[PDB]
Amino acid sequence: GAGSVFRAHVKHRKGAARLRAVDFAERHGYIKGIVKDIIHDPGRGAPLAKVVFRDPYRFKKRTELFIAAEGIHTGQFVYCGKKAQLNIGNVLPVGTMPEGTIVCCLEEKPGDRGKLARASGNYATVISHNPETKKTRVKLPSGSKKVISSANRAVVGVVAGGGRIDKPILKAGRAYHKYKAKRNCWPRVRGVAMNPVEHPFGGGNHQHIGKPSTIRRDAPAGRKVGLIAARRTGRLRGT
Amino acid sequence: TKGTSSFGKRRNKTHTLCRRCGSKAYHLQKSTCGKCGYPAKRKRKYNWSAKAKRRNTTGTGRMRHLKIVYRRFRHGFREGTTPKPK
RNA sequence: CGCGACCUCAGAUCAGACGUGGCGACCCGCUGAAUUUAAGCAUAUUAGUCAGCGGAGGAAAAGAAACUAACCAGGAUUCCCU
RNA sequence: AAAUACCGGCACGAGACCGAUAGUCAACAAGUACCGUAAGGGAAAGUUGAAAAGAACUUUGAAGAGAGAGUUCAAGAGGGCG
RNA sequence: GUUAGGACCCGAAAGAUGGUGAACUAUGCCUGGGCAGGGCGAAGCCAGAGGAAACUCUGGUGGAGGUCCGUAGCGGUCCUGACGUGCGAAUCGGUCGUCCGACCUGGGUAUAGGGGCGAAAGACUAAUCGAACCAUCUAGUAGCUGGUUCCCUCCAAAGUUUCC
RNA sequence: GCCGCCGCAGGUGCAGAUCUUGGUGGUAGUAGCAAAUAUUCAAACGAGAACUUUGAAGGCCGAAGUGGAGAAGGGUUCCAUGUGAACAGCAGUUGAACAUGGGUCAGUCGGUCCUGAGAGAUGGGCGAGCGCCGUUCCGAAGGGACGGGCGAUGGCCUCCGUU
RNA sequence: GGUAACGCGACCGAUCCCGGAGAAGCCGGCGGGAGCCCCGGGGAGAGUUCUCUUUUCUUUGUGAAGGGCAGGGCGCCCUGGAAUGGGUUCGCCCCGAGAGAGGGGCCCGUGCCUUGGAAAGCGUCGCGGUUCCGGCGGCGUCCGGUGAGCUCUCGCUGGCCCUUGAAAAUCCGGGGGAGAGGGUGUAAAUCUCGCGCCGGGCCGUACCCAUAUCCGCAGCAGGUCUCCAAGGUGAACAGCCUCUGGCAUGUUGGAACAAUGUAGGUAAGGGAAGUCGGCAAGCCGGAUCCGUAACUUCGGGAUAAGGAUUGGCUCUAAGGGCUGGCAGCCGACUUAGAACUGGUGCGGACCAGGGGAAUCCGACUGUUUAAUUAAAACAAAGCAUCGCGAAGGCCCGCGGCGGGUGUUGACGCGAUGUGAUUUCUGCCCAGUGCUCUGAAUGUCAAAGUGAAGAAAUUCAAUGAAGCGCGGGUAAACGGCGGGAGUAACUAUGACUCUCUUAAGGUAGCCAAAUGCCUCGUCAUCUAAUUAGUGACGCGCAUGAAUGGAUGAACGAGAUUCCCACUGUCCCUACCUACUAUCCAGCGAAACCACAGCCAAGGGAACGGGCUUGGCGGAAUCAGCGGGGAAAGAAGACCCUGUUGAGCUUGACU
RNA sequence: UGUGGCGGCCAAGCGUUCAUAGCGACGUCGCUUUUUGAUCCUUCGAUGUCGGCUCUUCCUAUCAUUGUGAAGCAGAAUUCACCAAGCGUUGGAUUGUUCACCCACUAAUAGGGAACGUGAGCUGGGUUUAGACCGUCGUGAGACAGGUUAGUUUUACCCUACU
RNA sequence: CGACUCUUAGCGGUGGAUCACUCGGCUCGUGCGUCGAUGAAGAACGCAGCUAGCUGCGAGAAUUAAUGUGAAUUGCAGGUUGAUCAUCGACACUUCGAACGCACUUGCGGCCCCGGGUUCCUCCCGGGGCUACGCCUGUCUGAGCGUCGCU
Ligand SMILES: [Mg+2]
Repeated sequence: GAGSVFRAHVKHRKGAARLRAVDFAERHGYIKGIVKDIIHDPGRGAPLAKVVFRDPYRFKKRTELFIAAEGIHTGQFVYCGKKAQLNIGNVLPVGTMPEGTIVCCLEEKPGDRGKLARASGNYATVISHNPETKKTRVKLPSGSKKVISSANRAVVGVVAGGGRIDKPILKAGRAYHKYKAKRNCWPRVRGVAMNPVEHPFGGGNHQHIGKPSTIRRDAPAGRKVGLIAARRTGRLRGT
Repeated sequence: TKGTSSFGKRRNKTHTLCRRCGSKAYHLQKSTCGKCGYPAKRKRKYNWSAKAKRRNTTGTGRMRHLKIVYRRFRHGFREGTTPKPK
């Protein structure tokens, strides 16, 4: 597959939740907005919420989409800035907060308005800070510690909607509508049952593999199917 | 079931008559003329299509300007003169 | 702030001139595959091959030397014969 | 500019070429009628009488269809009629 | 008498070049429609009885499912029935699986050929799919089959030596 | 309109090729005019009525109809008069058969206005090339307008469309 | 105007900002209002009237546009503060953040009648025009309560989603006060109130919507997108008979009733004993009442298995609204009981379950090769790991910071292996692939450096990636032996030894969709069983996520046995219809060297034709299939050609 | 006629005794195609090929029955042999089965051919198109006299022969 | 006898075989060898007294004004001082279409000038001229703490 079939179907999902534009009011000041209402957005598992601000130069009722945190209510004043206090639901730079702070919607670089760790029940943990040359080590939920230049800003708290994948799938009738809403790649067919003229692992009379599933990283398209550069396999023993 | 029961569902025509060339070659979905070419300025022609050259020739149509071009060329291109009266 | 120009770049129902495309037997510049031959076949041959794109003319191409040449020398280009 | 190429078109002439299943597929209201959703494919088809003088008049029969007359050198040429 | 050119004639199993098709089938998106009559009582809840407590039973309410018999509707297991030069280049009878949910689908649009689609059968792609239709190269190749037209007279054969 | 004779030239000699086109036979008056219950009498225009007309009787489809109306699609197939060349597998006076004519009337009915899936001009860039990517993407992107001043016009420039 | 919801008749006001309709999923239940039906009486038309019958059927009102009155919803503001807890639904929920008791008030009103409106229309009877005439005159165009009857609309409330159920044009609603208006009246501006005047361009409007107008070469049993839907029987939009509407049997008519065909039934007696094959065919069938095992994921089994009943006529008892402990008036259906009685008759025609116990596979609903296989195939609920932090994971591309994933961030994007519940997933890096690491490094292109030569040429160190080197990788492929002695009668084996690689098949299952020998040995069902179930593995060649054990309910899955019944059979026989046959009209196709009386001989080793022997004596009709090596298709089997295609690899480039 | 089967010759000898009732060691002479082999004459412009169901005639290498010989035939009974094919030679469990086994009975339950008798006469159970399962081998597309399971059967009306 | 199977002489039907006729095809050469926004090629639609197709033409529509010459056409209606035809140098030359205001549902815009309406006071109707792309030398208009002149 290349496209136009396996893509995710996005019709009722309108827009994306972006972080507020940086200025002097986020550099060396703070400003207050209100929480209008929260709603479960289609497509995304985590719900969104309307946060109404105002422009300091203009007079249009602005609004901003943020990820809804766990344990928050509507009709609440949210402060944002460098000089803001420490509470749940507050975006602030990393150089002001101390170490060991559970944050989400983190930026890998200052300017992209929030990319890292903002899915359903995910948060990156700041390990330690560095005052000289503005460095910060942040452990990602995978386990790797990334170095961030401490110019970005991030909200406080975990994302609402945690523990969604703990319960197994009840029935294929629910699964068909869920994957029909998400993306049309649910009838997963085995490559042995597939034809050998298109899929490489097909062919033969009996149902057998007969070839090593490990594959080199340097491989062209069509061949690159399977465990991609598998160091080990089987049951994970220990860590 | 691939035959007579399949001919019954076929009711919505796709090809229709074009306005430039005037042939049954206008697809409604692609909005492109199959014979000559409706969006493009040029007319679709090929050398392997030997019978398509002799279908639509210049001798088939009017040649209402071409025949008076030859009729003025056989005189020698006089420009708005008058014959001698009585 | 105010006053006059040189350069870069701007929009037309500004006056007036152009190109668009049908067709094209001949021609100019480019891309230019295999059926086949090699009793098989890959080097070679078919083969600057069909086909495709752009362009004007009654012709186009074309033209006066950083030439043939070791002869006792000739001296723009073109077609035919050996 | 000069001698070089022309299978399409504008005006003709000529032929040890063919003669209505032949010759251009098409000698006639031929790429026309017709078929395919489409790029496309693609037919059958001449010979009245020199001259229509194309049959008036009687009868059978609802009319169709016959039997006698007339024309002309001959109907031995009777409306799809060398 | 022989060779090369179409070279006594016709004939495939295939290759390349260029256009055209998702009106049948297959996957989506948008906007809409439809789907009788009955069984089972899953949850919320009331009163009574027993018990020191914890709590346990009895009698009603009530409507839940990838629910069932089953209509409309979707396809046709078996009888290899009728027909089998058919009404029909794939129809009909007995006969079923399913029928509030992985249900069928009316219109517009996206996906086209060493490519697309595909709950995966080289399955389907306009009566054609182990690589769609039409035209050109193409009169492609054929140590191979099929045929190849007047008379009279004279002469008069071999199924082998060697090689690839 | 044609034949012989002297030289020359050929698209010059047929029995086949599951040869090509066209024509005609045995077959053969054979097989056949059987998916879904049902018709029977009186008169009639007409030469002519198992099939057409009216009058009577007996039934079927049983509201999920053998009913009335729509969309796609068909394009005069709707009606009147006359006709008897061909069709309705016999049949026909009849019929969607042939020829002459009529027949569709909107301020209030739908399209027309807009967007959805999607397509697409164009800044820009690429491409020898017909052309390609993209729908904001590197752009000199509002040709619109409330009010104030100044010269001028139409109606005593008064007030408005004015410029 | 009022404390107020809000109303009346116009009752200003820019830029800009905000909000609403637009504009929103499905299902269950309840209530109200209409339409179509049901009934009693009264009217206008007809049929029955040998007999009775206050009998049978057709029919009985009102649009758009303005207003009032019913009737609903009220999450709308006040007087007041409730637990000994109250109002209240079919169900529930609410309540000192304000229940019940009381007053007002807006929203929809399609139900009532008023203007429209009886003038029109529907009938009955008569008067003309012989006719042309929205002709003419009298009468009716009713009186009422109901109903889980069918349909439509509105309102209330709850449940379902790991799925949240669309955008655009349009309008007014709200703050907002820079401006336009004026000096006491005939004021100015302002008018969304009632009016008055003129127009609203263009395109199409006929017919069918189907066994004769759409497509299928056609009057083609096929496909075929939607609306409207009477009475009884009955739970039913199921089946049957009748109302409105339509119809004259679908490419033909008459005659008799042969065989053999097609569709149905009836069949004395046995009842799968015929046949691979209860295949086909047949029996049971609904409702009420009693009652129900093994195993179990306790939900299913289950309608388990099983039994009794199924008429007519005529009675009794039980359950409600209105008015003034209490009496009267209106009453719509269900259930229970009893006697008489019908030729044991009753779900009298239609509808209309086959079960019980075993084996194997797959959980199952679902997709499926248009047109031979619907299944053990696929989708599959669960589990296991691989890569990746936007300077990248994957795919596409000829190209432009190319596009998709991405409107996306490890609970994410792709890729696999297996795949309901419950236990395990062992050992082994021998080999092939995957990953990590480096100058301690055999090997090592191009280019650069240095040296010799008059120069093209020659030599030397350096020599990138990768190979080799060291480790892990068996939810990667895969693999997991053979020979001898031996324990107190013997048979047989514990145990011990040797060869050898990576340890040499761990535990389970099993002559299996898996054992050649083999119909392997034992109990079983039967007169008999190459059949099935239960056993031991010793297994040509079983084996533990290429999977194994187990598995409640189910599969248009594959087999075994018993009840149930049947012309499957014993063993054939009979009836109807459609057929076939003859007559009127019309009227093919296939095949064709030529024709079809035989036996023996030979042949290209099986002839109708040649030879020798038998024979053959007009012409047609209904059957039959023995032959015409009956028609079909240059065999769908095999081989060859120096003939072509697809898959696949470490063949070659 | 390599294989199966049958009939004669000499008669080591068994048969208590005794070659020839019943037979037979050693060789040995002929036969056939309901079988397995070899051969390659015609058929690759095709003769629809496995078994099971119904169907008829023909042959004798005779199982019984009719009529006679021959014993180690007291009687029944056993067979050895002739004339001799006129008339007879079942049912069921399993296997797809040809073949083979068992039970009950009778008179025998003897053996065969007809282009491997036999589809415009039936049946597809297994082979014998592709779909899947398990086991082995091949690194790999695939192969397994090793299995499992479901898998489209057209037409006589022409001539002869029969009635 | 009749009827049926075969052969021969004469005649009738289907067929158009042989021969003949050809305003028709095939080849070669000669001189010339040109379209168009001043709207080309192509397609659709209308135009005749009775007019289906071809041909001819474009609302001036089977064709005009004019020249040489001189009494037509036919199945029928009608008239030398120019009917028939040949010539054409002048004009007309519809809609789509390189098609040029946008789409291509023929629906929607914008500017200017005239006639009803009026008595410019504006709505409605009719007619005409206009309205695409990139580019060139003359005019137009404003951008640039790049330059610097002057206050
Ligand atoms: Mg038996």
